Amino acid sequence: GKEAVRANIAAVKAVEEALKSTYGPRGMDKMLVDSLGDITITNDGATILDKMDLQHPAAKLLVQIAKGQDEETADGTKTAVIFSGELVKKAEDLLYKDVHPTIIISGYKKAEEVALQTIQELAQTVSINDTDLLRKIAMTSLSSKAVAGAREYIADIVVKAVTQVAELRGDKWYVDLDNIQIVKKAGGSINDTQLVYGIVVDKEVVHPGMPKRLENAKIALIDASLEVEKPELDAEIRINDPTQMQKFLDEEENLIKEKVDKILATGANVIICQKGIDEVAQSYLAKKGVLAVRRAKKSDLEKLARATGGRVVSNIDEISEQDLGYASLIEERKVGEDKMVFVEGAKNPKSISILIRGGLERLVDETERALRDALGTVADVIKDGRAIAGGGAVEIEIAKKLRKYAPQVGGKEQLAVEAYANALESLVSILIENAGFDPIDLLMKLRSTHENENNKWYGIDLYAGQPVDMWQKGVIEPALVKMNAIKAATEAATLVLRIDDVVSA
Amino acid sequence: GKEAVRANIAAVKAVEEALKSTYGPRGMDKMLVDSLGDITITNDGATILDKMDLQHPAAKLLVQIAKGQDEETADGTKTAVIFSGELVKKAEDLLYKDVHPTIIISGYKKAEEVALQTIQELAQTVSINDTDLLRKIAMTSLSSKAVAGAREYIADIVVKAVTQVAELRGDKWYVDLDNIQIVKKAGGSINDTQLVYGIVVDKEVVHPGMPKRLENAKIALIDASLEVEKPELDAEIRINDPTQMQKFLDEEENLIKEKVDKILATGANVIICQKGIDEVAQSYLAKKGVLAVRRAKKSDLEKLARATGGRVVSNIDEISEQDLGYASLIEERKVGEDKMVFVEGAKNPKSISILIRGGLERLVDETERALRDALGTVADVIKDGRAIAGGGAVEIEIAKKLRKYAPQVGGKEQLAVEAYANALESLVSILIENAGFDPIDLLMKLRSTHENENNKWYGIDLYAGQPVDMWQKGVIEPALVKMNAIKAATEAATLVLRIDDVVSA
Ligand SMILES: Nc1ncnc2c1ncn2[C@@H]1O[C@H](COP(=O)(O)OP(=O)(O)O)[C@@H](O)[C@H]1O
Ligand SMILES: Nc1ncnc2c1ncn2[C@@H]1O[C@H](COP(=O)(O)OP(=O)(O)O)[C@@H](O)[C@H]1O
Repeated sequence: GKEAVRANIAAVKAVEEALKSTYGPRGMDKMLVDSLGDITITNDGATILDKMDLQHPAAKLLVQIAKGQDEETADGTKTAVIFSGELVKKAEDLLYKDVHPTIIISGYKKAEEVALQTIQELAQTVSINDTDLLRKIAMTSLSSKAVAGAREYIADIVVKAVTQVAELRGDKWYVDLDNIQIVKKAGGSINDTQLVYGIVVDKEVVHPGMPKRLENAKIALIDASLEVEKPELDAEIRINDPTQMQKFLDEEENLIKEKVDKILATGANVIICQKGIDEVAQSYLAKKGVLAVRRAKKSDLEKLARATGGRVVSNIDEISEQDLGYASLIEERKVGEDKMVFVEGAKNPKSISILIRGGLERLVDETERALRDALGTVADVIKDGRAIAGGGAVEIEIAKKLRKYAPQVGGKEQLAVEAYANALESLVSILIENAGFDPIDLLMKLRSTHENENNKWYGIDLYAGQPVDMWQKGVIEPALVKMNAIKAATEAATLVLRIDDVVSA
Repeated sequence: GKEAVRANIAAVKAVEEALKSTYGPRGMDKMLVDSLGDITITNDGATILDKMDLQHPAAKLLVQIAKGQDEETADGTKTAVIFSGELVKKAEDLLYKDVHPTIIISGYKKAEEVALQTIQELAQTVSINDTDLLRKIAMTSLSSKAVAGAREYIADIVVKAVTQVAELRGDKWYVDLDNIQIVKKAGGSINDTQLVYGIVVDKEVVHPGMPKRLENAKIALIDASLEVEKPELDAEIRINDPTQMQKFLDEEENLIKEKVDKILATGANVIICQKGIDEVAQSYLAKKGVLAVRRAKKSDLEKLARATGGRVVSNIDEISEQDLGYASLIEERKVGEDKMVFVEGAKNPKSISILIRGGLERLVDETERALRDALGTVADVIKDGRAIAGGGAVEIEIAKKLRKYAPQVGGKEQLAVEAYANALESLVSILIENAGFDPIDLLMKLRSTHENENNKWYGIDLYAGQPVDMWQKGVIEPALVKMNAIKAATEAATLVLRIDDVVSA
């Protein structure tokens, strides 16, 4: 009964109160200071919840549904939760009127149904051919984050980056984000960032006496120990004369050269690994004319593996005339400050990376967040093929269309549905609020400007304060992201109500 | 006297107050947070009592009778207890009137008798031939749990799954649930779950160089250590020259190959065990063309043992030309995300398994609960052969029929019986309550609609709020489950009253 159910609700409303002021494209920012001392300020939902530990079960339950939503991009999780808590709020008012929660559930379900198809039988068909459209959908996502200086630059990139990896595995597209690497290093402004048509390794070469530019390379992904073997563990021993010394360090030096020749046995122009490479073994590779790289996060070896059609050598005594990937040109431009290795024109085409350079140690970090989400979302538009105008446009519609529905739904459930609708408009008010305008004023002024059947795409320009056509202003979103959000929010919302009591161990 | 007897009752009523709000098919849900931090919300009685530690003796005594009821399925234990506590409540009112508890006992006994046969001489004869009926009885059980999306899918499965294992050992059916394995792994929705006509092992093959598909296999259930023998415990020793090394690791490697050949001595296409298999022994089995699996819960070896007509090899030096089971086709489809081994078309027909895939790490878990109970109950319908319409239909009947009985029973005992009846209707009110309708209103409106001798199967549709024919709406239950419940509840109920005082050590 009311006992605990109030608590869960409480907790949920609580989570809402944590993002509410950051919703919308011109929302606020929350600050986060690591215990280490480092500060990071943002308005990315995932981060605001990952870095913010909540304890109450209901809450972990809400976020579990929100973050681990139904798809790629992190977008809409912020909606999923806000809208989620709003249903809870507006549902609370129903319990006050004494309507069994089981009813508010059915009410919401039926409302969800309609609310949902109302997006389908309204969404517009977007095809990856139309490149001038995604140019917008991209900004409609990244323009939302801190970094809003010359976004067209980043926006444009994001579009090319995805269309590059896309495929048509049986008239059914499949964009695998893993085919894109993202590396970042301080320096200049964000305009100094660019996309490379191949993998990019952030780690300077091992020795200066090595080829800093190979034509038609044959990469050798060697993952294993490549340094003189400490021989102390194997043996503890004494020594007399210098005659013994020589033959000791000589063959021991020849032991590493063995692994090296056994690898060059495939004849590779370049060889990179993820462990410490001996300094004596460098002079050897240097004299051989090989290009080698020290420790390097396995995280990129893989992305570089299937990007150059090679294998990540497990055991050196097993290397094959094929485990080595091919390329076209390797380089090491000292871009920014440090020097990085490039592997442009790989064997595998659909495989590129992006290089972020925000400038400051932290500004760069959040550019990566925005970019991650930006890419994800764009890929989702393609994987599906439906896209609607964002701006609260779909909210008010889902509302109105819902109000005309309620009347017939039934006795009490009606109230549930009428509610589901009101809670939903609350969504757009919050959006207005953060814009700095009277939420009620514009909401009424907008839901009014939706009488004209030819305004479906009308929303509220958060800079001029007035209803305008969102679509014809470059503001679109994956009709699926803001759709799964609704399924999500309602899932959570009705789930909290389904709960009668909590007993833990 | 009143002294302690109040306490026990108190405790019992207490247990009722813990499930009451979860009774019925549209009941509430209770939340459970493990001390580890993980949360599980449910309305399955067993779980609500297992995960909820009660201390008072009476309570452990009630649940002992309830859980360890009289049969398979966990269903009705929730009834057994609620109804149990209701008799206690309504019996308490009798003590208030000063009627020795010994009398309330006899009262209840005699009422139980009648209440019981009233189900027999009223139940309808169901035969396993009628497959279109169990299609319902299954839903009448699983539709009750959280997972209510496309249940017809699961419901249908459950029916085929049992009829598959059923037997007629001397015109007396015997369904052994153990002949059905249940494996679960996240991924997609629940619609992505299916039943396999043979055992299914959740564990990827041991080596990539092995046959991932054998025609007509001869399984070898080898339960024992299959890895190079650590020789340190056996011996501690020194070493000089490399001549000694070779003959050491060589024969030691040949030691494991021995066990392998001694097993292949039966000539098996596949061999799986429940321990760690050496990596060198893999290269051997790989070169031999055998399909082997690493550690695997003994829990499935057995289900796979008598499912393929083989023995679980205790000692490798004892394997026989028969201890190995036969099959038809083994496979390893990467269904979902990970890869699992299948053993379809085994030697033994009546032996299948079910694969659950709810999607989320927890959603999948409760689908297994619902499914377990769902299977159990269906099997019980067959083992017996009698089934009645659920929906409170039988309650009100057992009531009415009971009221006409009371008058003749006797002086005081009458009140006991009239009570036994009232307490029983309370059962259906609780059911109504959770539906969101006035318990009294409908109960009277329903027990009224039972004047018409042709409505016996009439109950209250918990979605429209009105008496309708439950039977003709696909709502049936094992006339035995809701029968043993009554025996159970009354057992417990009268047992608490039989107690005069508790003295512990
Ligand atoms: N340019 C824009 N003009 C008006 N509304 C916008 C614009 N961009 C996004 N929105 C609205 O903001 C809503 C929420 O997005 P946002 O606040 O960025 O975080 P999230 O996508 O995680 O909810 C979406 O409903 C959306 O249509
Ligand atoms: N579809 C239905 N319509 C009406 N009553 C139902 C339906 N399904 C089950 N019931 C009633 O619910 C009662 C209790 O079942 P339930 O609440 O699921 O848990 P348990 O079986 O453990 O008591 C049974 O008496 C039963 O007939």
